Amino acid sequence: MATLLEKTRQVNELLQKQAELPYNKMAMILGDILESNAYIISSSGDLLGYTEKLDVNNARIKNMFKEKKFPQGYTEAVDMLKVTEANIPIDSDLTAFPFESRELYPFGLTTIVPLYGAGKRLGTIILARVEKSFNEDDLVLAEYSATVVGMQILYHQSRTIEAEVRSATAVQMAINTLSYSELKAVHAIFEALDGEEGRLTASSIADEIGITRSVIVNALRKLESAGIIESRSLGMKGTYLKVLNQQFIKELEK
Amino acid sequence: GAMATLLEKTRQVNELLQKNNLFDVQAELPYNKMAMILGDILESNAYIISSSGDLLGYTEKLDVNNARIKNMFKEKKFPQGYTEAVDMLKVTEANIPIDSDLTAFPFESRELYPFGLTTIVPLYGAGKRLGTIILARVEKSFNEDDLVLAEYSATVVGMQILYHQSRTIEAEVRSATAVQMAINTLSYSELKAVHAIFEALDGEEGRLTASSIADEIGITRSVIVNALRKLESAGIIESRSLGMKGTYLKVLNQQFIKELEK
Amino acid sequence: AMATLLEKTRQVNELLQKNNLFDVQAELPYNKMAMILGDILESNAYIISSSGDLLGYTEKLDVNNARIKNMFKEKKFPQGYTEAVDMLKVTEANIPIDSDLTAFPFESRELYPFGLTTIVPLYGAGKRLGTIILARVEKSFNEDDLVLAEYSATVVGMQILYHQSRTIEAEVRSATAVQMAINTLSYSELKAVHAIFEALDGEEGRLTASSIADEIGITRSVIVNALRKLESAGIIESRSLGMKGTYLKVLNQQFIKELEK
Amino acid sequence: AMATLLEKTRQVNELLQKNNLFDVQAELPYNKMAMILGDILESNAYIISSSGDLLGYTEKLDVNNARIKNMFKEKKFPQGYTEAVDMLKVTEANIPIDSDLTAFPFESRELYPFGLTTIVPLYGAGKRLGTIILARVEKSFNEDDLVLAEYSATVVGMQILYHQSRTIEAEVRSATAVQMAINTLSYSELKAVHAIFEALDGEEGRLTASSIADEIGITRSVIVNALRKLESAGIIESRSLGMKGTYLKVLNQQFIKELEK
DNA sequence: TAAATTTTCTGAAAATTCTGAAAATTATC
DNA sequence: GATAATTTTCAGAATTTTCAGAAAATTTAG
Ligand SMILES: CC(C)C[C@H](N)C(=O)O
Ligand SMILES: CC(C)C[C@H](N)C(=O)O
Ligand SMILES: [Mn+2]
Repeated sequence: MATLLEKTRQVNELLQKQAELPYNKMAMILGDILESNAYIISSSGDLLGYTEKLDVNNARIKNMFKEKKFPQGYTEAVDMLKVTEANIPIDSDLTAFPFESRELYPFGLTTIVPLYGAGKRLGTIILARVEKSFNEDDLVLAEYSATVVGMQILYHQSRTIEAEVRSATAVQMAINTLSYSELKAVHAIFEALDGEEGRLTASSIADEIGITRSVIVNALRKLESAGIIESRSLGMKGTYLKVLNQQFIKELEK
Repeated sequence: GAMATLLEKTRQVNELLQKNNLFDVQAELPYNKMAMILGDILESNAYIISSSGDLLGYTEKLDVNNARIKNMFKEKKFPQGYTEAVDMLKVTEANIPIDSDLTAFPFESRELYPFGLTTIVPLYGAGKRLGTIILARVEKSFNEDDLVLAEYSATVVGMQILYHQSRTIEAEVRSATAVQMAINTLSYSELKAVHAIFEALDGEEGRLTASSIADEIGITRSVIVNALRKLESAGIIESRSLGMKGTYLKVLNQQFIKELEK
Repeated sequence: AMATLLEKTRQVNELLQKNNLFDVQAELPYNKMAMILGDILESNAYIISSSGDLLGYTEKLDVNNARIKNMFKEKKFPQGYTEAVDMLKVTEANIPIDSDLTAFPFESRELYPFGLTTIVPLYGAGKRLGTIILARVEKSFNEDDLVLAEYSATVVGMQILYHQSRTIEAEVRSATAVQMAINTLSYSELKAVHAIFEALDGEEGRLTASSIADEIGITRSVIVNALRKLESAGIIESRSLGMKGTYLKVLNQQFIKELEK
Repeated sequence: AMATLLEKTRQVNELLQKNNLFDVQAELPYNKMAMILGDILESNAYIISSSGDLLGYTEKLDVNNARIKNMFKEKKFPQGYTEAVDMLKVTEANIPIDSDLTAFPFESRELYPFGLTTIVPLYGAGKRLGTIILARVEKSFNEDDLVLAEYSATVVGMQILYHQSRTIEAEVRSATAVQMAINTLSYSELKAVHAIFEALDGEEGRLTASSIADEIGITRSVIVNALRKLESAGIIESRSLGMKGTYLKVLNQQFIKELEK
């Protein structure tokens, strides 16, 4: 019982202290207290984290790990489990152990634990071990981590959607204020500007498309105001441009 | 089994976390909803306070003093002494007796609950002390598994507090940054024109004649239009042309008039 | 047994010609198709949505529960039974009477002990559009009956998908039209439309435009120009009654929405 | 043989989901539907319209190379064969080589003496929408094969009917818009519209509206208001270029037609 | 026919988008 | 610093735009 409390404290410090799929590292944390390999999948099937703590046989695993994508079939199979399942044998297709070697670990047992945020399935955790099976304390720890990770996923996803919605509203609000010639100039300049940042000469392109140089300057200022870009004058070397809002080039090409 | 009951209790709290997040609600005692569940699952009285003492949730399921204690619940503020006493403990301290000053039971009525037991758990949402949970029970003691469950509840509540504060901080800072970024793109004459225009408007919205102000401050009429357009781009204002009646303006960003006068 | 199957599939194909011509005021569109399917299968047939809203039915056999007749009248199946059948991914046939997915009343479970039931789900794109329920006294469903059942299931599924896609696209096009209209009104014109249709307080009627214009401090001609810009986009239908005022009729239903927004 | 038939019908039902869209700007949209049908029946399959336009095909087996390839490339079957199959009215199967309705080339008839072919007509709302043609060497079509063939036939028939209904409805909406808009312009506004779009001499461009207004003795406000009435109905897209005039773009293609009328 | 409205057409003050010269800016040598 | 090549600020005008305002034109009841 004391060790259980210690493990819960270990995980509390660990997890609490764009992350580029952090959960992989987080999986290691979950493994340590349970001394087992861990896998984490989303509701769509996209792999979001894994840790091969024990002596695995690489192969498709090495790749599914490298490619950051689990086999579509197994991931779409676990999504319907609804509630927790424990001590699943090796002969079952729901096993975490690679089937390439089922004779190597017949004693292995595996577990599936679903993740739920605000009442919707956010993902699933998978654990696997040998010799002794998962008892209740291990399930307590598993669901502890499940709920914590559920809330972290919900937080990151809500923040990301809010960010993209604000950025898209900004882009639309800005483009709806540009004039005809200003919009043509924006198209021309950002078509010449290969990439999100660089340097170019605005007056030359302005002469190439038949628009007065001041109109282009004013357009770039209307964009700077709404934070879509950040312009800086290089004098005789031209103007330097950097795109801050990422939803801009898409709505422009559209 | 002790472990079986523990697992069942953790599941009972998980199911409420799923549907009762109530993330839209930011009303007085947001977590009190969270407090009720914890009081029931432990079959004990529960209180939730901030590091300063502001009450955020409570449940007097069992027999309480009420006469002198109800004043704290109604005013939603615990006594400064007890809160500053719980602030001294770094880590969890459980099965505290009544003779200790850390007791959750009333000092008015101490002989009514001679065997009463109480537990105190500090809260650290972001590795920083945000508050503390207080539990109180009669005779039945706290074993190890219940401590696991208590710290479970502490950790869950931490992130809800973290979000409640983070959203507003980011929102207000975003509002101020928008105005700063917009004003930093106007030229000297354009900025002077904005100052003149919004001092002449004297309101959150209204109507005026831009050409008149332009002639009054010695700036070309087109510069005012262009400046208001630079503001429209950033969603700071909403301008509408009324032709012979002038221009209509509406201030969307509330941090704008403030950043101008300063 | 196979020739009769082909004949029945052809008999269902033949009726699609006349059934495609539909009237929304019938309140029971697929009912015709339900009768057809009941007839070739000599069985009770029901068609429900994913939520339980009834879309078609036929009482070949006796239900002996005035409680079920009401279900037909109210055009709503019990939410519990619908939520039980909604979980079925694929077709299930020859369902006994003891099962809760049975179409028979719980009053009469021993009254029709041999009764069998079949459930066929309807799908389109990646979502469930509804469900078909078949029920029989003693006689069982064989494989050929299931072939015919799924034939009808697919036909009705795609007809439902088309009707709903048509409705959705129509209303979204109408809403884009309204937005395009308000984006051309001026400040005073937009305020004027608000005033007039708030004073109209209905879907159609008659009023005096000059009075309202004077009441809100706007020139009378501005009202005319705004309402004409609305008529141009087919959003309304205005006609001048001279000294009796103007008559207005709202054609586009998505208009009041863009105003209230 | 009934279970096997049910299995085949279930796999094709599973395939109906995949399409999951209706823009379908493809050269031979039903070609996908043809491929599936070709595989399950292990026979060559062709899908043509009532006029002969090819809509989908799969040449699994040997067919003439030179002249028959032009039918696939040009996407048009010979007028004689199409008008011969349009007369069939009902399904006919196991058609020998001596019949003119044969799917095999008449150049190479001595290569495939036993080849058989089947024709299935497509019907929407009592109208022939097209025809499916199937061809096998030696092996014949049984009753279950016809059940499956007509199963696919009805699906493709309703898909054709839906796409065609959408095309007609779109053009009718476009035609109604121009008349509904022009019926709201006044005399002077109509004169201005005529003058401006005769001056534009094209589908899009730039001009000076005030100049034209003075040139025909009409107030500039009339032109602005008329172009606003047109913008409201999405007939055009105007944008102000200030000192450079007004920019115009014609969205509705039936507009210039109704003006020249 | 006459009141009682609704449309049409004219006028004018203002707003707006664009050209183009004078002034500030950065950079190279 | 000196000079070239840009960027930016600033003044201006042709045009567009919106609204106000009096005829005309239009129904309805008479
Ligand atoms: C279709 C339903 C009315 C049947 C169900 N067994 C009931 O009696 O409620
Ligand atoms: C092309 C075939 C489908 C028709 C006909 N048998 C011919 O050879 O032209
Ligand atoms: Mn006049």
